Amino acid sequence: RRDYAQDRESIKTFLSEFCKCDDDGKKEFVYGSQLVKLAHREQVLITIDLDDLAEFNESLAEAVVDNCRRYTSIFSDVIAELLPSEVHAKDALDVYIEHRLMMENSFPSELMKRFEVGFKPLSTEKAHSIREVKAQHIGKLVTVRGIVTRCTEVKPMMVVATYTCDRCGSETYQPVNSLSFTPVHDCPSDDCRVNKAGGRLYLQTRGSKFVKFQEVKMQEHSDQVPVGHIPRSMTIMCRGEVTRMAQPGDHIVVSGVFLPLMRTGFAQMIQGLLSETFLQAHRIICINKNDEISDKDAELTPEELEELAQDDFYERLATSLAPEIYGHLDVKKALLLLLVGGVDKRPDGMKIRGNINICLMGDPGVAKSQLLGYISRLAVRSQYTTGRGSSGVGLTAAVMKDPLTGEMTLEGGALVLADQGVCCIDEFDKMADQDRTAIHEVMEQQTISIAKAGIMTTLNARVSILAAANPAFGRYNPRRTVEQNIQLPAALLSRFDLLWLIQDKPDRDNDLRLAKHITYVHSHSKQPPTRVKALDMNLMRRYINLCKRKNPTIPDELTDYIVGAYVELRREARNQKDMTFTSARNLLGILRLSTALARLRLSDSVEKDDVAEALRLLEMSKDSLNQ
Amino acid sequence: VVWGTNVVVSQCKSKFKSFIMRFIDPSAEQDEIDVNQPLYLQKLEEIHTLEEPYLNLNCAHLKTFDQDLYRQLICYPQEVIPGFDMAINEMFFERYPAALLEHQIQVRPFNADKTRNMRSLNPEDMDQLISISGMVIRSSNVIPEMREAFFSCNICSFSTTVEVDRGRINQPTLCTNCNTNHCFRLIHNRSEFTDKQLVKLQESPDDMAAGQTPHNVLLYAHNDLVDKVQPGDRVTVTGIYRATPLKTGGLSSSVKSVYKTHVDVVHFRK
Amino acid sequence: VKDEVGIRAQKLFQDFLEEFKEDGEIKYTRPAASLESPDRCTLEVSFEDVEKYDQNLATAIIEEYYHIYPFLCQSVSNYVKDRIGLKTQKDCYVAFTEVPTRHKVRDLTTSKIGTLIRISGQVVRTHPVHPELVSGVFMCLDCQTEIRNVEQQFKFTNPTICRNPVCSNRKRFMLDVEKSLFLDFQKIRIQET
Ligand SMILES: Nc1ncnc2c1ncn2[C@@H]1O[C@H](COP(=O)(O)OP(=O)(O)O)[C@@H](O)[C@H]1O
Repeated sequence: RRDYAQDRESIKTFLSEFCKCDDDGKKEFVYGSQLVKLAHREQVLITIDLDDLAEFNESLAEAVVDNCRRYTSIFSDVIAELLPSEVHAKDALDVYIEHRLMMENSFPSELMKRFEVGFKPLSTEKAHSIREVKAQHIGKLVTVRGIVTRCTEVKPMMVVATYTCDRCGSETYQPVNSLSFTPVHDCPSDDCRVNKAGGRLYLQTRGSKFVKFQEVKMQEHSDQVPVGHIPRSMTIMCRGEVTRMAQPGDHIVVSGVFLPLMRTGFAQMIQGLLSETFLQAHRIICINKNDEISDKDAELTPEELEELAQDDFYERLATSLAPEIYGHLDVKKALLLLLVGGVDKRPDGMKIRGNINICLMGDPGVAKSQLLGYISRLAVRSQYTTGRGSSGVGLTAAVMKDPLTGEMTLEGGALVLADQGVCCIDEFDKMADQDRTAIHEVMEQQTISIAKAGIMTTLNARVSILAAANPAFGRYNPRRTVEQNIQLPAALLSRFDLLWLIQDKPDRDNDLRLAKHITYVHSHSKQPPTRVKALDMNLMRRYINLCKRKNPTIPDELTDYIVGAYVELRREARNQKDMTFTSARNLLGILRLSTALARLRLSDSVEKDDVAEALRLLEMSKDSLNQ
Repeated sequence: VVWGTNVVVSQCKSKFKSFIMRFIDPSAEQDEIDVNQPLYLQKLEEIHTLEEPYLNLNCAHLKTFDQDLYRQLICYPQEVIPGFDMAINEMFFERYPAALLEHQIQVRPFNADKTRNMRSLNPEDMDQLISISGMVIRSSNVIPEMREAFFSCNICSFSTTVEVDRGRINQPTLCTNCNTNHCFRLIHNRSEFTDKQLVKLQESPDDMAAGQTPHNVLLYAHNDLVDKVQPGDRVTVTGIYRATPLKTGGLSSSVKSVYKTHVDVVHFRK
Repeated sequence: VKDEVGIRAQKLFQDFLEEFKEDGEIKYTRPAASLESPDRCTLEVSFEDVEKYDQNLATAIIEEYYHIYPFLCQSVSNYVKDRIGLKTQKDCYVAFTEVPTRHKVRDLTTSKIGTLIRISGQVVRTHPVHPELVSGVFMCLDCQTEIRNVEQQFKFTNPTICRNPVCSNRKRFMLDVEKSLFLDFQKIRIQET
């Protein structure tokens, strides 16, 4: 329909006649700045935005969006043989080319790639959805948002493979762009022509190319899936210089071109003219939980100082966590201790784990699943599962074929990936019988031993654990005791730092309090009125991260009394014969909480009153049935 | 110059010889032993007073000289090494003329630096030098591999052989051909074979992506390095990105765009 | 050819044990005397006696074994023929013994072939008899098919050209299950010692 000549001149004019003066100090050539940047051998891929091509022309402002495959290759050979501006031996490919001509069937300029171009639409055009890519999205560079899943690692793709007969020194060019091909016969040359002087040519990657070639799987948002449907997926082939531009768990926004795919093979199942398509892209601007929306890619001090001195309190950060009810204040703050932690060292070679793991016991209506489902959202890199929501292999590693290689590698479960954070579990008792050993193993941290292949199954899990389960028929029968009313492994009950049971007996005036508390969750969408300024989650995210980097010392001036505190601890529970267990690991636990609590001081000034809260914390953690 | 190279064997030979002679254990006598002698004639004493072969180097010795040989050994190590072998065999005769000058020695360099770790790698470092580490996974059995065959006949006993270049062999109508008494007779037993074996490897320093399984690699083996180590150890690797295509189908002979990568065997670090 | 030295060596070994082998007595004919009726095709030999009288054929025997191996069947035949009215039915089973060196699975490389080294272990998941018509008769189809050849090779191959005529070399004659060579073995695995 359109021409390849005046169009060529128009795009050259665009390349040159371009000093788009968006503001003051813009009187030079933007694409000419990019040109000399190519001349630096610094930049190797230009990104393009419609505003330039919005103001220049209109054809190719709408002509390239549907094809994207010709005008780019014209752009390629346009700039490939434009040398307006050394050194030769700097790039491994170019230095191998200059090896090969310093040593000295025409070479293409496709061999000397040496620079690329992508695109960048204007106004991430819109969030077009993986479902709605209907029968008009062939070739069109469409903007869409998806969800990442099951990423693999960088692989080198090939474009041009050269042989050499070794009898005529032939340097053949056998370029390839698909997946499969075959090389050429022994002598497809003229010196090595039908004349008998022929050997057999052989490949040399030296004067050949390779390319970054990453592959991942792409799953749906699970927010716009149909009402009675199931999540779908699509495949990625992110080429060029964007390999390693996604991670498992990034709500990414990918912009590229849909294309078809020919899985060449058996002409009956395949070869049915059914088009098992796939995707192509250039630009990965992940708008959710990536380098863009999350800064520091939290330690940036100046931007937060204005709010830092703007407030000075702790409980203000306390009840800002799940602030839609009232009650259970002392649980939330210590839970916030779980997010930070921050006690790391290598003392005497032995590494100490600083991830608190606590449970929730007793559930005649407490909102047990609420704190878990909330903090698993706010807590970056969280998960959630239940008793029969997953088998043992669902929690641990697994196996699956690999589209990158097919190595049949191991992929892990929820706990396999939630390390350096907190994996949430609910209703622990009915999880499984052998599962208790599976959670017994994390108490010797960074140790996930499996018998899947049963060889080593080594793995480094550095996760916390947010446990929560229910009592059996009844809730502390008048004669029953711990390990009697509960039917959990008491050895498992031993390996925690804080045990947490939540029992609510009738309180004739607290019920009306919560009734007016939660009923206002429904007439509107915000609980705390005019009594304190609960903090935004987003500022919470950085305010927690800044506290982590202190790693204070320990006060010897109170070490003399921390042991006395352990004395009164182990004695006032020991005054009776058969109270619940009181463990010798308490002194290894009390040290681990006061540190993270001082982390939010960011001061290395752990004080005598610092543990004064921890003492009552463990004090009430037990003796929860006295009244 | 060799075809795809820009170097020469003799210059590297001479400069490595002078480097080993200009040597006072300087990597830890100049930089950091009551020995104002080369460690290398000392080591050939140690090799010959034992007659226990199999040297090793470290590439931090070769900083003291020109940094060029470090570069032109990083770029083309698969082509440069045996000149150092003949330098070693010259030092053999320099140490003792009537020595055991028929058993040959390796060379086991190491230590440029950690790249970052095995997760973060590129295409362009495709035939160059790496050293990363983690943990060992398996310990599998060894495999022969042909380099030449035996053959036969019935009249006059044409009892012959012919070897491999890498993948291309010849045969006339006979073996040791004269006058064409028969056609070609193949046996494949009375022959020479070389050891090799595959062993998988992990990444487990703390060079780990949080919430990620270790992306694992794989290593070949060669003769006196085969089951060099027992499993359940952290060991560093010294080797070269060494690639090969994949076979599309198998029912056909087409080949896939995905060249695979794996590391050859040079030296390990118990 | 290599093994003519082993031919002469075991020839004179025969020629000595043809006379006495031990103090005017023989320990390696009376097994053959019991053999002489059914002809079961076994006679084990001490390797120590190789160290006694033949003076170190170990390094003659213990590296290039497999190529020397079949020549010792012909040696056995040249023994049994000396005194009994003999057909070439004679065959070579061997149950070697009296060897000093006893190694394990780990000292195994590509350089360890054609030897007689000794090993132990345990027996697991054993497997049955599995016969083999190792031999037969095979050539062109005109008339001249009587083929006592070497078709017992491991990889098995129908294709043989001819003996007498010039004829087809891809069209086989049919097979012989009647007047041929058959033998018996089994197969197991063995675990670490
Ligand atoms: N005071 C309260 N404030 C807010 N929500 C509450 C309150 N009391 C009860 N609820 C409700 O009770 C529910 C408790 O469910 P939950 O106890 O998590 O189930 P399970 O016992 O299986 O863990 C919560 O979802 C919450 O909506």
